[PDB]
Amino acid sequence: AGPFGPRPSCPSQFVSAHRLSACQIWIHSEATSAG
Amino acid sequence: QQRPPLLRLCCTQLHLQNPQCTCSTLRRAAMATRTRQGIQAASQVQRLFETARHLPATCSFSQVGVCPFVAIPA
Ligand SMILES: [Cl-]
Ligand code: NA
Ligand code: NA
Ligand code: NA
Repeated sequence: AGPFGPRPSCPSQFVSAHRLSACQIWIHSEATSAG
Repeated sequence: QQRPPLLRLCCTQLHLQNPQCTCSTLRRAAMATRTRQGIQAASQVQRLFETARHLPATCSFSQVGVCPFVAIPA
């Protein structure tokens, strides 16, 4: 690791990825199918 | 068959993240859905978090696999 490594910033990637909004809809769809 | 279009979109979004961020961000996404939608029935809450933890597999994050279980909030 070092100051010039890739240094992922997970919260920034999350917002850049639209907060995984399509995953959220998918998770919601699967959740309400329980039982 | 090809996958449901919404699932494919989810994988496109997940691919915008590094493998070592996927499980943390999917936990965040699961909490966001659970709270925004007011999901409280026990089996629905369990299936919500389980579905989130299994997404890296279908989205081909082979180095991640299934995200580890973490006790569900509230
Ligand atoms: Cl299909
Ligand atoms: Na990013
Ligand atoms: Na919350
Ligand atoms: Na609500």
